[PDB]
Amino acid sequence: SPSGVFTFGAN
Amino acid sequence: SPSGVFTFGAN
Amino acid sequence: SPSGVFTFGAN
Amino acid sequence: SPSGVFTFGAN
Amino acid sequence: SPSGVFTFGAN
Amino acid sequence: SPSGVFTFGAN
Amino acid sequence: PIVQNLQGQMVHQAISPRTLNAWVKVVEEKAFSPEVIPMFSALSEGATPQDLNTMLNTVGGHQAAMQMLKETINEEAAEWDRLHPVHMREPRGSDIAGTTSTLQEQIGWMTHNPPIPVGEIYKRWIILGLNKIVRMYSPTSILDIRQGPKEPFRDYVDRFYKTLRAEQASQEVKNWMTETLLVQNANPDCKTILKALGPGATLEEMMTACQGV
Amino acid sequence: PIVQNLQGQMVHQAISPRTLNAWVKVVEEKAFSPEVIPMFSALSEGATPQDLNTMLNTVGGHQAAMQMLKETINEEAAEWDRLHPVHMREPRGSDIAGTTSTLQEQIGWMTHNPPIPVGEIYKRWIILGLNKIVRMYSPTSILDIRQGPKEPFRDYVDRFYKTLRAEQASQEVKNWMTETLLVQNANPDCKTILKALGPGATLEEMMTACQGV
Amino acid sequence: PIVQNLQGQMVHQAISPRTLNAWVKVVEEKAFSPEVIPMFSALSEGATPQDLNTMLNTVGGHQAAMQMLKETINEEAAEWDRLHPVHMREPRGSDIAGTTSTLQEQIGWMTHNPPIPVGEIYKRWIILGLNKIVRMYSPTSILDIRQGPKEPFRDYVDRFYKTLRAEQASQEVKNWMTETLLVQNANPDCKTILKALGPGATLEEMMTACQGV
Amino acid sequence: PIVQNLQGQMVHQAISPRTLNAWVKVVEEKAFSPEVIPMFSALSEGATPQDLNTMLNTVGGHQAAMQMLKETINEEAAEWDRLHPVHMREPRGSDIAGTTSTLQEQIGWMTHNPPIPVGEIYKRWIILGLNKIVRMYSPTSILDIRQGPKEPFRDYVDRFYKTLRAEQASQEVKNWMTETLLVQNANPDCKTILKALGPGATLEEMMTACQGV
Amino acid sequence: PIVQNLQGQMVHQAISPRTLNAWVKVVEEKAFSPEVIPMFSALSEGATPQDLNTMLNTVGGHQAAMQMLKETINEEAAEWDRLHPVHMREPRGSDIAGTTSTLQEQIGWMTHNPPIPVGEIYKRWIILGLNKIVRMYSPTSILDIRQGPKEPFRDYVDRFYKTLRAEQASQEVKNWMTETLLVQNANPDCKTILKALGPGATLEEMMTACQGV
Amino acid sequence: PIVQNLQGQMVHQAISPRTLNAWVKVVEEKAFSPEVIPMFSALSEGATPQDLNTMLNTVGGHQAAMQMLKETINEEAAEWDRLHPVHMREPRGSDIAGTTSTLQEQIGWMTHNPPIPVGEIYKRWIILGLNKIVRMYSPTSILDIRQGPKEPFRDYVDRFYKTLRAEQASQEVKNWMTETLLVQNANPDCKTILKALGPGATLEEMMTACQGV
Repeated sequence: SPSGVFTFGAN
Repeated sequence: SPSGVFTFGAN
Repeated sequence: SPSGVFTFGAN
Repeated sequence: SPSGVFTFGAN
Repeated sequence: SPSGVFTFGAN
Repeated sequence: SPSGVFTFGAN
Repeated sequence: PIVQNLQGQMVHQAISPRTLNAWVKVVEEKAFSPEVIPMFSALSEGATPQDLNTMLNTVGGHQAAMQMLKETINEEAAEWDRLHPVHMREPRGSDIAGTTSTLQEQIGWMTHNPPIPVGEIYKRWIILGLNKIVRMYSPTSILDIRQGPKEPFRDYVDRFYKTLRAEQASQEVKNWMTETLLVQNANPDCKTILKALGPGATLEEMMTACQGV
Repeated sequence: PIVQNLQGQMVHQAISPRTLNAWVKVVEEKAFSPEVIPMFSALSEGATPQDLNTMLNTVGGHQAAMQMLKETINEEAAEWDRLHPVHMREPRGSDIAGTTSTLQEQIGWMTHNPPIPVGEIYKRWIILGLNKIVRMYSPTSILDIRQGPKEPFRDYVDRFYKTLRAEQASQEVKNWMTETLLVQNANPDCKTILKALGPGATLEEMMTACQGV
Repeated sequence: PIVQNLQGQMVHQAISPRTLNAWVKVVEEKAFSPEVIPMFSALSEGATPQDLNTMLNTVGGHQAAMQMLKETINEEAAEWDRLHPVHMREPRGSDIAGTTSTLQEQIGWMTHNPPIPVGEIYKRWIILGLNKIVRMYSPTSILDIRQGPKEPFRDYVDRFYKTLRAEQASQEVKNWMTETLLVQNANPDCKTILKALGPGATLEEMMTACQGV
Repeated sequence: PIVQNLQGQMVHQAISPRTLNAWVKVVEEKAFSPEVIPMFSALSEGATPQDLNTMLNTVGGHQAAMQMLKETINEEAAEWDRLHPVHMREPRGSDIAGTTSTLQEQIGWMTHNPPIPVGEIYKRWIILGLNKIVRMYSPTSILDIRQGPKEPFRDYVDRFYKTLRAEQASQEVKNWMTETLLVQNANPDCKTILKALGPGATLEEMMTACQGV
Repeated sequence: PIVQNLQGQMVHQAISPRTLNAWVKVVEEKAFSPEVIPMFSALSEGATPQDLNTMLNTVGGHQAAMQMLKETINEEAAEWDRLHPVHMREPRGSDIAGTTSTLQEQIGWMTHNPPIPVGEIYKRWIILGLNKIVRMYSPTSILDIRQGPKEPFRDYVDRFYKTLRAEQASQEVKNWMTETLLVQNANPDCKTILKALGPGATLEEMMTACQGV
Repeated sequence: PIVQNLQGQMVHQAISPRTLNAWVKVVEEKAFSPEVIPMFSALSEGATPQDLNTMLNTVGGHQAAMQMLKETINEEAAEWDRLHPVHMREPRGSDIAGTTSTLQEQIGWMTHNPPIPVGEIYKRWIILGLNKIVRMYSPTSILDIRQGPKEPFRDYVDRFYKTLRAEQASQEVKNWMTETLLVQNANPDCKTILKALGPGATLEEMMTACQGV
């Protein structure tokens, strides 16, 4: 599964 | 006299 | 002097 | 009758 | 020095 | 390191 | 509008700049298409006569229509003065129209117990004048709305019911028109399809049957 | 909407000019694409029947669709009058539709204990009429949605599920359609790829497998 | 505007950026068409003299008109100083114009008991100067408004009443003008139709009779 | 969202028309570029499942992506029903998704003590489905991102890290990719410059060294 | 701005994004036309020195003008430090300019009893620097404003008074200029008309007399 | 931001959709021109680390710059962890950056007594990374800014001080640059005029002297 797109912070 | 333009509700 | 432009109400 | 267009939730 | 641009009121 | 872009105030 | 102050007094809230700009855009662009009257009525919810006058005065174009509106408001005010002989004081028709009443009198009446709702009374006279204007600005008789040889029946129905809305006949006459003219003025293919449904057909049935023509 | 006054009374809040302009734009531009109904439902959160009528009356175009909506609302009101025989007073179907009820009665019902939620009941009848309109304004049968010889499978899937959303068959029929037609109507390359996945494949698996075709 | 603080003090609320931008757009685009004055009056509801000065100072164009406005405000202030000899202190004309008064003095007067409404007094002097500007910026005499050989009578009526609104003669003179010139300056077809209605005809009757010409 | 009423009750606040229009614009224009997910997460702060469903239902395009999102939400709801066997009542996965729960139940859970944050749980399932959609809608493999013979290294780095963000590999794999591919896929001039910095170089050092190439 | 908290504390309110965007648009588009200074003064009502600095820092263009503004603010701060020798603490010129003061000190001074209004003092120094910039950015001397052979006297008056506003001479000099140059620099027809009115003529009289030329 | 609830609790206020859209527009259009940093700082007044992360995550373009920003934030967080050894709990650098802290912890710190202002600490690390990005995205050295043979000295000064702002040398170096390069890089006419003023000339004196060249 993908790790997500939130470069900054806690996802 | 005209009946008015209110298709819906109480005119 | 001009009467003003208020067609409706109390000018 | 149609089922409605609400893909998500309770329609 | 310039007087300022406020045509109306107290500058 | 750069001094920052705040021309006015306390940076 | 009217708002209760933190001191408990009945207080005016000015009609906002964005509400005025919305009204001005509506009258300028839609040029007394019938949806102008519901939009007026929505933009003037809880309006005092001063707020209603502000809306009407801010219209820059259509000054012939605004003169017909003024004439309607004047004959409605005169009819009020006839129906309500003079003895908070009771408002005259010119007070309801906001010509001889202050904003403070208007709020005094609109918040009385029971309220005398001079904003709603005046808004009725305005809407009653806009009705006449919308009827006059209707570009076509309903008798002139006929379907083109290759026009979709849905576009013809849209034209027909928009004209029927602007012409604003009585409901019995609108019933006769939608029963009789809508079929009669359809093009020969649609007219053939529609007669086969019989006289009881709903508009959704008619539009479904003609949807492929 | 309804708001509690600082005096503790149940009070009307007018639907804002920007909310009305948003609705008018939505109906004018999107022309009963299915997302019109969720957008209606979102713009009319907590709406009284007067607010709902304001939204419907402010629509200037599509007057054939608005007549089909009125006809639906009338048969839903008649069905309510059938299911709820007449004995705060109980609302009739015309009261729920806001034709024979005042705004003050509407707020009286919507804030009763227990509430009689005439705004939500009427909004159900409106959405139920918009369902019929969205189904009728659907430009294609799902059987007509076929993939072009060089069309991306993602664009075909978008067309297929947008049509499936507008046609709004029952979920068992939508299941059969997405199982059967979506494969059957794919172009020969995609149709070959998709059959190799077997009948259990998810849409994400199908779209992944066809992503390079 | 003025607002009551949570501490109960009378407090200034600044005229919002969107209200200023609306005013600036109005003056820039509409160039003293008569609807500028109702729009000014609506955008300056409850304005202090400082707020009114902010509106007038933010106008960048039309500096000849703004100088005529300043000259009018100065002669109105001088007339106030004449009519109200000097003995909260009483405001001089320069205090009402907000040139020699602080915002705190302005709020002190506007919230006194009874209030001295220096914002409304000054707004009268502004509107009275805008009247002169709107009359001067009127592009045509009412005597110059004549109907074209193929011009719709409704477009001629719009031109006539927009000119009559800008020229802003007394109501008796406007009555004579609408009775006499509006018929006299109609094109020969409309002029023939209109004379047949007799002198008592309303504008709606005139516009109806000429609607097909 | 949820708001405390003046009566102290936990009360729904509807997601505003401008917030919905912002979301609709974002999904329509940005077409599952990775910044769609942070923008979704920002526009849905404090959202109930009904608010989240309103956002997802108002999307008119991309109906294949919305079906993949629905499928993800359904398998996440099924996984919740697996991990949380059934005994305020405890919410099932369909209650968290807002399909079998009322708004009043949703607010009841979200304001319980301790709260059961069904809006945040559901928003996790939505974001987890959008992750899959953003990965699938990525137009290129990171292996396909190569620098043009005259392309600025900054534009290549922008393309590389935008692709790396959409492909959303694990951080160890992103580390290997930025260490290895970013140098390997640079054009021969930049590739020569970058190898001279050694393996420890930061991106700012790399971009500085290549800034003149 | 400053706001009273519900706990009764003096609290900062941030200058809104729309107010900043309005200021940025104003400086970018109007390029130190004189109406920039009233617009600055209106957008910065109740501003702390931090808010004023935020407005000045957000200007991206015109960096030579912003350096002249900084130089003016520095010499005004130095003049304050000269006029107010050092002994809540008393603010130095750098504290009023918000370079050596925290936002909490600024609010402490602005809400003291009596207040030390460091926001208004600093706003005076800013406006005093913008005066110099507006004078320098004036494209023409008032002596260069001459009427074209076929130019309307109203357009010449607009040019003349816009230049006179930017050049911002003392009022006695503006009086001499409007008495002498405005006639002298009119074209020969207007110059002939204007001399016939005599030296006492108002601008409205002059513009009326020349209105047909 | 943070807001006090009506129950007296410290409560999150979400960064508004219009504030996010303003930030996204700013970064997309202005592409790390120096005014991006004041605009960031203004749009993030009172922001929690979650709000700051929301702003940074919503940027879709410039992903190389956002990676340099992330690298800066990581080395600032590591430096905090170095300067503040571990023993409300004390925040680590990853807590201040909002990666290992909940929103509730962030509000707990930001409203502690004394507050630990993790939003302002993190905003310093962000601005400190944007400084590096603005310096790198500067298209020219200050040594490259030279006046064209017919370029207005004001346009050259604008270019010079915009470059000087982006390059952001120390103030002693900016002093040397504005003393030496600004004269040295002027075209031969302006360079001749400027040397005649002597070394003490202010920028307003220089721009005045060159205003006719």
